Amino acid sequence: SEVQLVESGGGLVQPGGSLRLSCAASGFNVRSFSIHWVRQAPGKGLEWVAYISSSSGSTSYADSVKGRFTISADTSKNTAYLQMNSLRAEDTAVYYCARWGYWPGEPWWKAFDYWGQGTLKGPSVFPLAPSSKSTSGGTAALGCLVKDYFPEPVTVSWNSGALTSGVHTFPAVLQSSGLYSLSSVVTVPSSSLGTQTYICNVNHKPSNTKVDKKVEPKS
Amino acid sequence: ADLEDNWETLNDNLKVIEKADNAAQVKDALTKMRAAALDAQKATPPKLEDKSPDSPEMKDFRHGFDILVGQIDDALKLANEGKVKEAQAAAEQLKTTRNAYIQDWKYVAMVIDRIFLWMFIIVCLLGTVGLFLPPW
Amino acid sequence: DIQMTQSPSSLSASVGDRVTITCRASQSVSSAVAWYQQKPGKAPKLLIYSASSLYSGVPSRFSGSRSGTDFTLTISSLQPEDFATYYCQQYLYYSLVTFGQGTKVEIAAPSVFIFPPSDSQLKSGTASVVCLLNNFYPREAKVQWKVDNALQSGNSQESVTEQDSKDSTYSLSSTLTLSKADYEKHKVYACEVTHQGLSSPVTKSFNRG
Repeated sequence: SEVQLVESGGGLVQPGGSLRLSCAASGFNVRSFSIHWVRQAPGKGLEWVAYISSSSGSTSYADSVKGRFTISADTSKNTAYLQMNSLRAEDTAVYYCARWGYWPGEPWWKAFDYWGQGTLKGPSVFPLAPSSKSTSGGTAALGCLVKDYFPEPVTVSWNSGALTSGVHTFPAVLQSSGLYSLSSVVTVPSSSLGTQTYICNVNHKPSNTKVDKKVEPKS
Repeated sequence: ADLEDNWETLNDNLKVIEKADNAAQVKDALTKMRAAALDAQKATPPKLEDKSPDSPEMKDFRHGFDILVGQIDDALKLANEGKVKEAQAAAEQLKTTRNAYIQDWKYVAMVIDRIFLWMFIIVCLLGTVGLFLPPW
Repeated sequence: DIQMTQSPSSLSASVGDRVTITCRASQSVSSAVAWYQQKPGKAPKLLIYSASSLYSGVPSRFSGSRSGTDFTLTISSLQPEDFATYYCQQYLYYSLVTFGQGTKVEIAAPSVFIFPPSDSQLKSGTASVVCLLNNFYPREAKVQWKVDNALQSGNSQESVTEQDSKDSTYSLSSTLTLSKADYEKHKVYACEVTHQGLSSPVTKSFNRG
């Protein structure tokens, strides 16, 4: 009953290369709807890429991506295919596919509103242990450090999504070697350190690396 | 806004796209032509002032500007292509669609009526003074 | 093009309070402004379409207003579930769609902790020590690394996050990266914090081994 749009194909382009993005539109048609593609460069606002009008096949590229981008679509299984040639690291962005209705009518005035889940050397993650001089029944800090990954960023989770209370992840700061690194910390009551184990789970998707690392207090 | 204030932008932007040089000179005047067209579509013409929103002519006003933005919509995606010819050659029907919504004789026979009453009352008052005044 | 001037880029205001967000277009757009709530990282959602009308499924404490060139999103009762990077956006024609730059509203001494490097990091040849400052406001602080009563320069980095979902505060990580020879030639590692809300610059230390 709902209109849904699923964004996939995210990964690494080899430097200079090309990649094709896929948007699968479940629940509704594509032949009476223009489908747009919009990215978000991180730490910023918003910045539109390109569109395709699937009523006539026609597409409009921005002045960033003219000469370099080519969109088509399949109207059978409701899919959009966007062609990216000779990219850059300012394309390293959150990519969403989008819906728009046609003139005339109230669904022309219905704007972009169905926004998807977004697409974006391997890292080393090291554990960060609380001290032995923590107070009895108080507050202790722990965490994990991710470093040395091409490209930015990593995604950090805790206990496979079971912990959302008291988390603090950080934006990564570039080192001298061209590499990225951040840390992720959890504040906790100190009385549950000897009963419940705490595992950081770090994903880096162009290097295809999944890593789980447990943290314990020092002795 | 106002209807005829939008035609104060829609008239002078319609005649510039016809023989213009580059593709942005089509595209800048088409952004003036589209954005004044939707604001006039919200308005009310003055000869149909006293009616309902769901009157049969007022829908026929309000779908009659869907044709004009739809005949803006022909020369929009050709103006991305850089065609100096195909923009202005497809935009020759705009002057026909200004003719179909011209929506004025019954008001203008008050205006020519009222100025003669302030013309003949000058002559009828000063004509009698133009007779009788040297004997008195 | 038709640029879109946001005002402000970010703001900081209370719980429940009335908050105004204005935007001025750079030429004439008829009625096509859409306003967007942008949460930290999830799917964006539409608040206002056609510059004053509520979306079918948005709370009616928010509203919009057009007045010529002025386009204004008004927030009457700004709840704690409502903070974002907000957006005016035009939708005149499909190829000339521009956004806003965003409007970022978010809804006590900060605890300090130290974090030594592990032995698997020390086998690789790098020594990364972390000083962590949690739950402080405002953004200014002085974090200084002290290695056997000596001051360092240029070989540490800092990382400062956004203001929070509950209480608009900050958290900071100061990472000092050294070699294994510079870790083994010295013994005492301390980080000191000077802050306005804290009465004394606190030093937290450990020893090697």
